[PDB]
Amino acid sequence: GRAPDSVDYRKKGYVTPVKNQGQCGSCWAFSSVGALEGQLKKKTGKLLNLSPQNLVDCVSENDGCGGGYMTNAFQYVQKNRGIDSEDAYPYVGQEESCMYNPTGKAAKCRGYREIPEGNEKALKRAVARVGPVSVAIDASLTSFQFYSKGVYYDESCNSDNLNHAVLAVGYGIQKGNKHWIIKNSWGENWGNKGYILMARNKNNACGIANLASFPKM
Ligand SMILES: *[C@]1(O)CO[C@@H]2[C@H](C#C)CN(C(=O)[C@H](CC(C)C)NC(=O)c3ccc(-c4nc(N5CCN(C)CC5)sc4F)cc3)[C@@H]21
Repeated sequence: GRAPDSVDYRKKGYVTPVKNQGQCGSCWAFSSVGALEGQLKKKTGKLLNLSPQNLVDCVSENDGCGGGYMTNAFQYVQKNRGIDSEDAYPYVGQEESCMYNPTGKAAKCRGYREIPEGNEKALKRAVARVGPVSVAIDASLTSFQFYSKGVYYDESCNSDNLNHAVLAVGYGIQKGNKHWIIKNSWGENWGNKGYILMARNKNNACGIANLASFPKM
C-alpha cells in the first residue's frame, strides 16, 4: 500500500499555531509537544497546546535550555503518566523547578517509535500513517535562517550536524520540487508564517530523516 503523494496535517486541524521559543535552547521541547499535539487531536478530536515548559523543567535526562532529545521527552511523558497543557504550565523561556501538576494533565504517552536512520521513504510513510513527526536538522546555514519561500536546498548542509529540532507536518511538491512541510518554533515572523519547505528525496538533505521519531498514545 502506497502513501498519498501529498499530505498536510494543518488542513486536518492537527497543528497548533506557531510558537516562539525565544533564546532558550528548547527546540527539542517544542518539537516533542508538536508531535504529541498531533496524536492528541487524532485521539480526542481536540486540538490543544501542550506544555514545552513542563518538558524543559522536568525532563531530567535532557538539559533544559541547553538542549535535549525528543525521545527523552517522550520517555518522560510515558514514565510520568502525563504532560500538562500550556495553560496549566505556561512557557517562560528559562529553566525552573519542575512544577508538573497531574490535575492539568492533557495527554499521555505509551512510548515512541524511531524512523530508520536516513530513510526518507520511511519518514514519508510514517507522516502519512501517524501524523506530524519530530525531526532533527542542520539549521546552521544562514541560507536556512533567512528562508522566505520556495523549497529550501543548500549543498553545504551537513546531515551529520544535527543542531535544531522541528516538526514535519506533511510533505508534497512545489514547482516540481518535492518537499517536507516543516513547522519551526522561531515565531510566525520567521520563514513563511513560521514554516519552511525543505527538499525531500535529495539524499536526506540537512539530515531530515536522521533522528526522526513520533509518540504513541
Ligand atoms: C535547540 O533549541 C536548537 O538550538 C539549541 C542547541 C544549540 C546550539 C541545539 N538544541 C537541541 O536541543 C539539540 C536538538 C537535537 C535533536 C539536534 N539537542 C541538544 O543539543 C542536546 C541533546 C541532549 C542533551 C542531554 N543532556 C543531558 N544531560 C544534561 C546535564 N545533566 C546534568 C544530565 C543530563 S542528557 C541529554 F540527552 C543535551 C543537549 C537546541
